[PDB]
Amino acid sequence: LPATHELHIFGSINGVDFDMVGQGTGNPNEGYEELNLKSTKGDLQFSPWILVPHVFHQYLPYPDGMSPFQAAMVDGSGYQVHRTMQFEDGASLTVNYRYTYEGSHIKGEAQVKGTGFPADGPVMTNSLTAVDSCWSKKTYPNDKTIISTFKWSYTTGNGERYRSTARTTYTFAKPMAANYLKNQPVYVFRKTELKHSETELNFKEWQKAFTDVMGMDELY
Amino acid sequence: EDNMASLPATHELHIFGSINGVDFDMVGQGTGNPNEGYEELNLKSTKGDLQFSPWILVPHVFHQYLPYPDGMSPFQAAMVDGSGYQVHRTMQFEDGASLTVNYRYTYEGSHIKGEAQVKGTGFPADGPVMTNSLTAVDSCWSKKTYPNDKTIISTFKWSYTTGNGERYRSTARTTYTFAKPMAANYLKNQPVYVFRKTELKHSETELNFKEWQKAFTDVMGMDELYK
Repeated sequence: LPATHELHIFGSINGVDFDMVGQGTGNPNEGYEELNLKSTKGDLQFSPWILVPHVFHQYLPYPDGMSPFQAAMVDGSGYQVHRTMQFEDGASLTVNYRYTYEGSHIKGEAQVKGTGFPADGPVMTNSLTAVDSCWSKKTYPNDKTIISTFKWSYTTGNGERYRSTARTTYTFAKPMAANYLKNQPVYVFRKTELKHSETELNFKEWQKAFTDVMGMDELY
Repeated sequence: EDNMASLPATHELHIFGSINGVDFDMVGQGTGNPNEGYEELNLKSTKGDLQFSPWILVPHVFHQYLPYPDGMSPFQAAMVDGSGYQVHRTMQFEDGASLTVNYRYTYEGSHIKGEAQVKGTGFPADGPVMTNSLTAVDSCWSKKTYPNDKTIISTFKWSYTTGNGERYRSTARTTYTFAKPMAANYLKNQPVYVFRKTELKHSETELNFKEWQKAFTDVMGMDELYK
């Protein structure tokens, strides 16, 4: 179970290179995590909001014990993550995650590639103001894979929603225990907070999983 | 087990009052699914164009539609018994504005008639409420406690989005007064967390409202997550 983490998040938005590193803590019994990120290449020339929710499900417990994300970390086996975001304006963003566990400390490597953002849109003009809390639906297509789907929205400087759909594929090196497979789908609620400058992000995230729940399809 | 399939599934609302002395009055018919926590409502002004943000009437525009994980909510139990409950909600805004809503219900058979008396005061004259420049609301959790056998107190943090993409924040407290004491399975099982999503399509004289709600019991780390 983890207490501390660090993130190296890097890549390009519309070919604009960015690199950010920082340290964080959390409570893996309550699904809380905190992160400070600093630009290693000066002022971000795009909305810092575009890095949310991408800026550690090792912090997410399940109702009656560890999440499969936690079980895989404790075992040492671990998991890789591929997220694809498809935006209402035709823009696309991909994030690849690689983790190492230097003790009870998680080291995150997040490779991001974003293309097709309109030059005068709110992402490239840094005019996004907020994000909404979000439900995700987690299914186990096989005993090695978790696919998470959610609908994501940013608020723009004009008070409109800037919408995207997301699919996250979790690939475990080692199968998930049998007693995870009997409980699907799994619905997770997440709230995030971001305080930011041009070079620094202060991120918080609260998350909670719900298992044998009826009438959650339209609601999520 | 409770006869959930038989619960009333039609309602009407008469919502009226004033916002900074701007009088309004709307009447409309709705339907829903009390087994799945879904309700729909159409409202039409009886006094022409609303001269403030229709968003200010959300979430105020029927917890008779809300089931509990193992049966009737107390709201539905009180309706089925016939004793019923009354509602008082206070919204306190970041700019010092305040809004109160008093609800009274009567059950004309399977049909719920709600009367919602609204008084909003203290809104800045050139703010987004009085100038009709609010654009949206967020989905919201509420926490319900039972301070005594005839009372439910619900608290939540509410936010509107403004024309500038900022949050216009309020804190809310809703007190439910039951004419008859609530059953044992309610009082021993607290607090209750309710997640709600709303949809609003509106003109200056007509609102089309939708709400989805789901109650959760015996949940652990909800203290900060629900806010």
